[PDB]
Amino acid sequence: GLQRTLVLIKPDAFERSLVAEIMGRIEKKNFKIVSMKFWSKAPRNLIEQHYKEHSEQSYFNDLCDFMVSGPIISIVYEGTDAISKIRRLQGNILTPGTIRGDLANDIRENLIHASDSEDSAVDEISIWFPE
Amino acid sequence: GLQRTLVLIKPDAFERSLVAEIMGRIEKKNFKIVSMKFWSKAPRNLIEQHYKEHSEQSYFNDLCDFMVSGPIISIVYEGTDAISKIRRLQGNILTPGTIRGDLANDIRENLIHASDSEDSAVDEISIWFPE
Amino acid sequence: GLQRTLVLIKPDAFERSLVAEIMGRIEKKNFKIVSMKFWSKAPRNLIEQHYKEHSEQSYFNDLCDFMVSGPIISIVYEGTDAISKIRRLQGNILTPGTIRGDLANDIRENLIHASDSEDSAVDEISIWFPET
Amino acid sequence: GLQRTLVLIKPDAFERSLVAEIMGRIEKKNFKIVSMKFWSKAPRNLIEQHYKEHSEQSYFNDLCDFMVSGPIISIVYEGTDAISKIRRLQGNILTPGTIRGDLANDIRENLIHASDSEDSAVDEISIWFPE
Amino acid sequence: GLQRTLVLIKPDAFERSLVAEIMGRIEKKNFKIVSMKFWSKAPRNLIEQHYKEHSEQSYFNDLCDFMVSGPIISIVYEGTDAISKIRRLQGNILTPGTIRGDLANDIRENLIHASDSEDSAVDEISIWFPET
Amino acid sequence: GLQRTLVLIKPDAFERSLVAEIMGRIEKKNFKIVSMKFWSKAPRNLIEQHYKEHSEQSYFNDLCDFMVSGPIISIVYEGTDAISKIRRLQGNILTPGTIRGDLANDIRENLIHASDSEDSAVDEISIWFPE
Ligand SMILES: O=c1ccn([C@@H]2O[C@H](COP(=O)(O)OP(=O)(O)O)[C@@H](O)[C@H]2O)c(=O)[nH]1
Ligand SMILES: O=c1ccn([C@@H]2O[C@H](COP(=O)(O)OP(=O)(O)O)[C@@H](O)[C@H]2O)c(=O)[nH]1
Ligand SMILES: O=c1ccn([C@@H]2O[C@H](COP(=O)(O)OP(=O)(O)O)[C@@H](O)[C@H]2O)c(=O)[nH]1
Ligand SMILES: O=c1ccn([C@@H]2O[C@H](COP(=O)(O)OP(=O)(O)O)[C@@H](O)[C@H]2O)c(=O)[nH]1
Ligand SMILES: O=c1ccn([C@@H]2O[C@H](COP(=O)(O)OP(=O)(O)O)[C@@H](O)[C@H]2O)c(=O)[nH]1
Ligand SMILES: O=c1ccn([C@@H]2O[C@H](COP(=O)(O)OP(=O)(O)O)[C@@H](O)[C@H]2O)c(=O)[nH]1
Ligand SMILES: [Mg+2]
Ligand SMILES: [Mg+2]
Ligand SMILES: [Mg+2]
Ligand SMILES: [Mg+2]
Ligand SMILES: [Mg+2]
Ligand SMILES: [Mg+2]
Repeated sequence: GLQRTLVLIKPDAFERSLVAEIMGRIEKKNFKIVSMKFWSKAPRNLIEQHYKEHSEQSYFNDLCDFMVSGPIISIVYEGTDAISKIRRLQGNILTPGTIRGDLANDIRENLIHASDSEDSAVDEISIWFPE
Repeated sequence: GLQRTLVLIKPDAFERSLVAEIMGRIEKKNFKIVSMKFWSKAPRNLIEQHYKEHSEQSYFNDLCDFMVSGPIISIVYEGTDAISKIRRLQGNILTPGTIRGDLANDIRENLIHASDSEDSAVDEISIWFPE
Repeated sequence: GLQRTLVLIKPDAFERSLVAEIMGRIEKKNFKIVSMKFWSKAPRNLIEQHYKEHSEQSYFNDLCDFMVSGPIISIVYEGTDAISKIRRLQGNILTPGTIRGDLANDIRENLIHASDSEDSAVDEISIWFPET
Repeated sequence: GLQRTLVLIKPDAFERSLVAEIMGRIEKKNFKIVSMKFWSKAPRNLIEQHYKEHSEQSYFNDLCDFMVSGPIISIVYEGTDAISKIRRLQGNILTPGTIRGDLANDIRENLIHASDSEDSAVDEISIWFPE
Repeated sequence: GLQRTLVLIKPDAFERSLVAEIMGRIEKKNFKIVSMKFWSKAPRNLIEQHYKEHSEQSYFNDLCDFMVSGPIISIVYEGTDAISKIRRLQGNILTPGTIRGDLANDIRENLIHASDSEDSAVDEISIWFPET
Repeated sequence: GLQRTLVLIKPDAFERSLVAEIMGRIEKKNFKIVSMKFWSKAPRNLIEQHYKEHSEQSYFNDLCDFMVSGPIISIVYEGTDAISKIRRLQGNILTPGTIRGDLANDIRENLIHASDSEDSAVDEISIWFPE
C-alpha cells in the first residue's frame, strides 16, 4: 500500500490564507509529511520543468507566471495508496467535499497540485527534492 | 464567466442556528455578496412568486407556510460560474459534502435555496431585489 | 418517516481522538441520540455477535481483536431515514465528504460502524441494548 | 498528576445540538473518557443529590426542573490535572475561549457541569457511577 | 434581560473572507439577528455619524476612508445582555479567544464594530436603521 | 511594528496530528511564513543549542530526548508585533483560547515553541536558519 506523492501548495493559497486549511485536510486523512520546502518565489526553471507536459498548451505561460507570482510549498507525503487518495482529496472545482470543490473556483487558480501517477510522482519528487 | 445567482437562507437555518455555517461555505468557495436582505417574515406574495413554478403541487402551501414561519435572508452572489457552482454547493440531503448533504434531513426544511438556471436567476433576483 | 439505527464508534476513533468529530457529523445532520453506552473494553461475544454474519471471513478474528483493542461507543440514533442516511454519512475511504472519506485510510480501522438495513438495525440494537 | 472529574452535558446542549462541540473541546485538550452514561431523563433524585449543596437557593427548583427537562450525559474524564483544567475549559459566559464563553448566554442554561474540587469529584462520580 | 446592540462588519472582513467566521461566533453564542443591511459602499455621512464622537481624533479621516473602502454589513443583534457580551466577543487584538484576538492584528482594520453602551447602542441602531 | 519570530512545531504535534491546527491559528491572525524547514529527526546539537539557557535545568535531558523523539518544523513568521503576538497565541496550558490552552496539558509536551524576545528571536532564527 505505501506510497509517496508530491504536493504543491499554490500561491493562491497564500493570498487567501488557505495554507493550513489545505494541509490540514491531508493530515486528517492520516498522511504524513516526509519532506517539505518553503519557496518565497519558486525558481522559474523549477516550475517550467514541473509543468513540462504542458509546455505546448496555451495556458503554459500564464500558468508559469501565476506559479511564480507568490509563495509555494512543496511537500512529499507518505501513506497507504497516497498518490490516488491525495488526488481524490484534491478533487475538482465542481464537486464539494474536496479541497478544490470547497475552496476553489478557477481553472488556473486551484490552490493545490498533487501527482497523478507513480511515474509523475517520482519525477516531481526529484524536481523539488533532488537530494 | 462571471454570473449572478439568488440564494435564500430558509427559516430552518435560523431555527437551528446554521446561518453563518451556510453563508460560510459559499464564502470559502470565493463567491461575493452583491446584495443582501434580511426578512423577519417574508410577504407571502414574494414567496408565492418565488415559488410560482410550483403553484400546482401538493407541497405548495406547506412550503409557503414554512417559508413564512420565520426569518429568511435573500442574497445575490457573484463570481465565476456562480449559478451552477452554488447549486452544487447546496447539493441534496443524500450527498455529504454539500450544505444539504451535511446539515439537512428533510424534503421541505432544507436550509437553502439557490437559482438553478440563468433564467430563474434573473427572475428571482428581480423578485427579491426589484430595485 | 422516523427510523433508528445502530452506530459503533471504533477504537481507532479513541486512539486518534476523533470521537467528537464523528459524533458531530451525525449531530449536525439532525440525528438524535436515543441510547448510548461507553465500553472501555467491549466483551468479545458482543463483538462476535455484532459481526456474526462475518464469522467465516478471512478477516473475522483480526477484526474482533481490533474492536476489543480500545474503547468503543454504541449509540442508537433516531431521525428520518436514519439507517440509510447515516450509512451515507459514514461512506467509505474513497469518497471525500464522508466520515471514512475524510478521516480513514484503512480496510479495518475505519472509525465507525453503521447498520446497513432495517433488519441489521433491529438486530444490532438488540445486541448492544438488550434492555428492549 | 492524574485525576478524575465528573462532567454533565446539560439538556440545553441537546436542544441546541452542541453535544459533540462540547465533548470535542475536552477531547482536543487530551482528556480521556473513563465512563459515560446517557440519560434521556435523569431521576430527580440524582439531580437533587448532585446539586445538594445548592438545596437552599432561590434557583434550586428551577435548576432541577431544567436538569430533567431533557437528556443529559454524565461523563467521567481522566488526565493530568483533570478537575481544574476541565473547569477552566468550562469557564463562564463572560470569558470567550471557554465552552460557556463561546457558546452559552444564561445563568441557568449553560450547557455543562464540571466538578470543582477533588472532594466534589469523588462525590459526584459516586452519584453518577455508583458501581 | 433582553437587549439589542449594533454590529458593523468592517470592509477588511470582506477582503479577508471572514464575514461568516465573525457572524458565526456571535451566532454560536445564541444572539439573534433582528435587522441587517448589506452596504456595497456605505454613504460617507452614515459612517461619519456612526463615528461622530471620534470626529476630533487624529485617525478620524483615515478611519472613515477605510470604512468606505469596501462593503460593510450592519446588524442589530438581540439577546440577554447583548451589548456587553458581544463587546466581549469582539474583544481586542491582544486577547486570544475573541474575534479581534484570533483574527485581527491592526489598530484600524479590526474586523468588527460593536456598541459599547446602552446609549451608543440606541443611537447607532437609529443611524443604520432609521426606520424606527 | 514589523518583526520576525521563530516557531518550532514540536513532535507531540505530529503524533497527535495537530500540525495544521497549530499553523492555522497563526495564519488566521494574519502572520506570514517567511521561511520553514521540515526535520524528520532534528540534529541533537540544534536542540541543545536551541534550549541552551536550560542546559542546567533538571528537565534539560528529558527535554532534548523529547524534541528528538519525532519530527519538528521550524518556521520564521513575519508581521506586526510578531514576537509578542505569536507568544500570546501560544499561551499556556491553563487558559483556553490559545494553542496550548486548547490543545495541550503537559509541562514538557506542549506542541509549540515561540521566541519570547527580540534577542532570543535573532538567536533562534540563526540556529535554525543559518543562511
Ligand atoms: O486551462 C487551463 C488548465 C490548467 N491550468 C493550470 O495548470 C494546471 C494544468 O494541469 P491539469 O490541467 O492536469 O490540472 P490538474 O491535473 O492539476 O487538475 C492546473 O492545475 C491549472 O492550475 C490553467 O491555468 N489553464
Ligand atoms: O416534496 C417536496 C419538494 C419540495 N419541497 C420544498 O420546495 C422546494 C422546491 O422543491 P425542489 O424539488 O425544486 O427543491 P430544490 O432542490 O430545487 O430546492 C424545496 O427546496 C423544498 O423546500 C417540499 O416541501 N416538498
Ligand atoms: O477485509 C476486510 C474488510 C472488513 N474489515 C472490517 O470489518 C468490517 C467489515 O464489514 P464491511 O466490509 O461490510 O464494512 P462496512 O459495512 O462497515 O462498510 C469493516 O468495517 C472493517 O472494519 C476488515 O477488517 N477487513
Ligand atoms: O443563579 C443561578 C446560578 C446557578 N444556576 C444553575 O445552577 C448551577 C450551579 O450554580 P453555580 O454558580 O455553582 O454554577 P457553576 O459555575 O458551578 O456550574 C449552574 O451551573 C446553573 O446551571 C442557576 O440556575 N441560577
Ligand atoms: O488609533 C486608532 C484607533 C481607532 N481606529 C479605528 O476606529 C475605531 C476607534 O474606536 P475605538 O478606539 O473605541 O475602538 P473600538 O471601540 O471599536 O474597540 C477602531 O475600531 C478602529 O477601527 C483607528 O483607525 N486608529
Ligand atoms: O519543567 C519543565 C519545564 C519546561 N519543559 C520543556 O522545556 C521548555 C522550557 O522552556 P519554558 O519553561 O520557558 O517554556 P516556554 O517558555 O516555551 O513556555 C518548555 O517548552 C517545555 O516543553 C519541561 O520539559 N519541563
Ligand atoms: Mg494532471
Ligand atoms: Mg429546483
Ligand atoms: Mg456491510
Ligand atoms: Mg460551582
Ligand atoms: Mg470605543
Ligand atoms: Mg521561554
